[PDB]
Amino acid sequence: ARVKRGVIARARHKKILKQAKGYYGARSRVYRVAFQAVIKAGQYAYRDRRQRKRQFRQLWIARINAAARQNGISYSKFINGLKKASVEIDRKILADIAVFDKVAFTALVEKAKAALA
Amino acid sequence: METIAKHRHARSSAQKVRLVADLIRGKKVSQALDILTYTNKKAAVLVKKVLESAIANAEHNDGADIDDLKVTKIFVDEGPSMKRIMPRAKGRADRILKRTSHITVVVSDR
Amino acid sequence: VTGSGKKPWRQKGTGRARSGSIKSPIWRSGGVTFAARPQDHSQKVNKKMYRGALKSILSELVRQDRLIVVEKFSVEAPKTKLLAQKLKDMALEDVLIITGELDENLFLAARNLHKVDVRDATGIDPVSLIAFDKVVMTADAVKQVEEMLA
Amino acid sequence: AVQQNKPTRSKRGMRRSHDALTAVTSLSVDKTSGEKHLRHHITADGYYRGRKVIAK
Amino acid sequence: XXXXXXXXXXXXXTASFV
Amino acid sequence: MYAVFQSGGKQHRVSEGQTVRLEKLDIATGETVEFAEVLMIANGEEVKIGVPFVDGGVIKAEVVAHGRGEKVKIVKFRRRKHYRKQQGHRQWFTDVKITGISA
Amino acid sequence: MKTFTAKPETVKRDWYVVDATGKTLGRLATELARRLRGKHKAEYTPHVDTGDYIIVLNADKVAVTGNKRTDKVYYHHTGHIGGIKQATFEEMIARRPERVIEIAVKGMLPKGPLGRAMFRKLKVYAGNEHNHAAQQPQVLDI
Amino acid sequence: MRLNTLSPAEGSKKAGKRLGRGIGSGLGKTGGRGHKGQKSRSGGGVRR
RNA sequence: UGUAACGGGGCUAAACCAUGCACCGAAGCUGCGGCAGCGACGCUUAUGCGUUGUUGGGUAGGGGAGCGUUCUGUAAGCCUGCGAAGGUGUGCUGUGAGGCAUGCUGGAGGUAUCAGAAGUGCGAAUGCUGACAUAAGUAACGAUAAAGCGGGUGAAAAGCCC
RNA sequence: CCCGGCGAGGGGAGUGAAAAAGAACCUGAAACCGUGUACGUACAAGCAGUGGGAGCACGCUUAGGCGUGUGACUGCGUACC
Ligand SMILES: [Mg+2]
Ligand SMILES: [Mg+2]
Ligand SMILES: [Mg+2]
Ligand SMILES: [Mg+2]
Ligand SMILES: [Mg+2]
Ligand SMILES: [Mg+2]
Ligand SMILES: [Mg+2]
Ligand SMILES: [Mg+2]
Ligand SMILES: [Mg+2]
Ligand SMILES: [Mg+2]
Ligand SMILES: [Mg+2]
Ligand SMILES: [Mg+2]
Ligand SMILES: [Mg+2]
Ligand SMILES: [Mg+2]
Ligand SMILES: [Mg+2]
Ligand SMILES: [Mg+2]
Ligand SMILES: [Mg+2]
Ligand SMILES: [Mg+2]
Ligand SMILES: [Mg+2]
Ligand SMILES: [Mg+2]
Ligand SMILES: [Mg+2]
Ligand SMILES: [Mg+2]
Ligand SMILES: [Mg+2]
Ligand SMILES: [Mg+2]
Ligand SMILES: [Mg+2]
Ligand SMILES: [Mg+2]
Ligand SMILES: [Mg+2]
Ligand SMILES: [Mg+2]
Ligand SMILES: [Mg+2]
Ligand SMILES: [Mg+2]
Repeated sequence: ARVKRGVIARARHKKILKQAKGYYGARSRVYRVAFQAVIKAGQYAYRDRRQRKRQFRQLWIARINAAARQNGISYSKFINGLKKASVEIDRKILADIAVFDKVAFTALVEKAKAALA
Repeated sequence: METIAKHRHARSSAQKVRLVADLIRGKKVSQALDILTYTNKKAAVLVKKVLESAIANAEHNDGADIDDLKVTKIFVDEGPSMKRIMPRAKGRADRILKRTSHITVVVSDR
Repeated sequence: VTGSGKKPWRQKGTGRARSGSIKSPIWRSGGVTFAARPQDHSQKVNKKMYRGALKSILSELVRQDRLIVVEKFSVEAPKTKLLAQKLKDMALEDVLIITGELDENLFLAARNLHKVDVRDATGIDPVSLIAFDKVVMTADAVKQVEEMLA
Repeated sequence: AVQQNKPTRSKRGMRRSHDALTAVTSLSVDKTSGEKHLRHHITADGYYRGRKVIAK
Repeated sequence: XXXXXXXXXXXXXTASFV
Repeated sequence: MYAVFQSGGKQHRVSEGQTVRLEKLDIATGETVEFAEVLMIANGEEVKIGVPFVDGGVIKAEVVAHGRGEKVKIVKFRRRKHYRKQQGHRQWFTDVKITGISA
Repeated sequence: MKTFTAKPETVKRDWYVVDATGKTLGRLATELARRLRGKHKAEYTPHVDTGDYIIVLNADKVAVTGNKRTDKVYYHHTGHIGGIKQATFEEMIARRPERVIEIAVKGMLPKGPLGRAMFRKLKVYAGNEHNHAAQQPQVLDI
Repeated sequence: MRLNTLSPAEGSKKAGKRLGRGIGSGLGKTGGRGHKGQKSRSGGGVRR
């Protein structure tokens, strides 16, 4: 029973091109390049769902460091004081507190300094 | 009211016509006939005839007096291309693709 | 495939893919790779397998009360109207009628009714027994059917 | 010499950005018949700078 | 309106022996 | 005012009336949930940095909805090694609204 | 809760003036590069320029340790064959003083549009006077 | 019981191994024949 | 071919040696969810239950379970001119192949469920056929014997007629 | 009927359920080539994407903010067979 693959093959091609929208040149018009582009994009997405965490954590560590050095202490010493003082605040928050409510972040500095002393 | 005119299977490639078509986009009709008249291309003659045809359409079939009219679109699309054969050298043959175009002129006094 | 066995062009020297025959399945209007031949799809069933399935079907028909046994089933004339009147009295629309011996009156009456089929006792088949909504078989047909199934 | 990769439509359109023709900026009006013509050229009726030069 | 195609091909070049 | 609490292995800084998205809780959609593990309560100028877990910390929240987040496609493919793999994932979430912070 | 991001429109940039007399070149350049990036601010964002404008006075009196005055060599290529050129530390400080701090600083920032954007935020003067009194720069002790 | 409600017994009909029909299939692009041996050639393989 | 024997800058410590106490640093580990495989249990077990313990990189290759396309019975049924198939969008949905529904074009088919049979799934083979690009408005327009003008016809004449 | 060369072609009118069936006539996809609109682009280096992300445009909501298009800038990243 001769089967014509036109309908199903067309559906497969069209589905791939839908995820390739916005790509430059032939990457959004031609199936051969679009197919390679979408699969390659999936590789990037898998790898970067871990790299996102990395880059984010990095950025935070930088803002907390700037605020701590603005208060007269280094990041490495600042973290040690919180650990000695049984404080479990996380990095993402501390960076948010450092930028949005500086008085509470300043209050944190004395507790860390006191535990170190 | 928008009135359209077409010249299909015009004996000129779309690439050559587009140079003239981009010259007259957005201009007054009276200016457009002047530029096309003193434009040294045969493709200018084809577009001028279609523009003149569109003016006669706007004037007679549809309403519109004169002056106020102005060209708003002049998109020119490709047309079916005949495929002749030109013998080359050492037996080689080539597919001479004589191309054609579709001149369209849309004018609205708005 | 009708055509010549000539090589379309020499093997090496031209700037195109190697070709060997105009009838290649890759080529347009070429041959079919695994072309079909006249086939015989009939399978073998053991006599016991056929009889075992028939007994299973008949037992299930009794269980769901789709089997009706009557003493006689006949029509005086070969008239479709007469048969239609008889089935309406018995409240039957989609029915298979099995008789002990073939009756010309019943066979002619049922020929133009697609919902009813008339068969002889030794002419039953598994597909018809399942296809029809209800099956009506006469009492005398039970005697031959029982002894041919043992 | 021959191409190693196919140039794109972007590059083709970008390259043709200098092929555009330039229109005549303005015509001149004959002082007698009043028709428009190319500068330093005779009119279609045979006038030039207000004087008939061609009898027809 | 009856165009066609034809190709025979020819073979020649230099030497590659060193 | 605002407070910081840890719920699902992660910490969130929330204020009264805010809607915050958390990991899925096994609580019916119309119900009240109590978070007694409050880490830090800030009242604008005076804070209570729990060391750890402020003693008088009570977070009052109202469960709003349960749902699945945006679809994420996992694509694994090793080039030239005749290997490929694709997979979808939707993460369950619970949306709660903070109704009261009491110290 | 999305992480805070500095807005380039609403970022506040301040003006500082730094005197480079007698300070070690690399140790001084690090503080400028740090402050040009904005690493000293809690609103620091890697893709946003949050740094400050820095004016450097007395660029000709910067000091280096060891024998680096005569042994450290600055190479550059003109792109033409044989166009390799070199200048010693003293000679550049004489001919074109400012050219020693800026190259070190430009090489000390990230490479890209922001690194070039931070670089522009550096006004280096060989002498002791600057023409930016309208910005009221604040003295910064390196 | 109807002719469109009948099923085979479990495990009485196993599927095939139509090869070279996709990376996912598991038998694609070589059909279980390995790489360029006698068994991979059309009509290839040694006699009994 | 250019510094080119710190990645670069720069460094007299921002080097080296010896002690410490910090921090950063992976898809490792731990948290908090989800899916799946497997093992002996508690009740109950073709089903399944706070199960629990533990496992889930992968070529050749082996095993298992599925999705979708044409066509056969179910089906003189079902859906459909109050709009079929196909086409083109959008939304929703499943672990995946996919599915559902809708706006629009299109105009008449289509077809549940579960069974069966296959010319059952394409990106590659200097694959085949057709269509369309690219180079490209580039080369070339076929002997360097040579053309010029007036008038005519014509919508239009360097090329036609005189 | 009108433009045009007593053309080609087209615009009306009319036929027809439909010319979104006009004889290059069912449907009419894709490559490819255009016109319009929104955003981005002339100090800027690389498989051209991905994660983050301002600004702009636009659709809902009522200021909870979401959605769509685009995407400066940034981390990481050298097609497939
Ligand atoms: Mg990590
Ligand atoms: Mg010849
Ligand atoms: Mg054939
Ligand atoms: Mg027999
Ligand atoms: Mg395998
Ligand atoms: Mg094998
Ligand atoms: Mg081998
Ligand atoms: Mg091989
Ligand atoms: Mg082998
Ligand atoms: Mg788990
Ligand atoms: Mg595995
Ligand atoms: Mg096939
Ligand atoms: Mg194909
Ligand atoms: Mg392949
Ligand atoms: Mg070749
Ligand atoms: Mg191919
Ligand atoms: Mg054809
Ligand atoms: Mg030319
Ligand atoms: Mg060229
Ligand atoms: Mg040339
Ligand atoms: Mg030439
Ligand atoms: Mg000639
Ligand atoms: Mg003449
Ligand atoms: Mg002519
Ligand atoms: Mg029809
Ligand atoms: Mg520069
Ligand atoms: Mg610019
Ligand atoms: Mg470039
Ligand atoms: Mg890299
Ligand atoms: Mg890179």
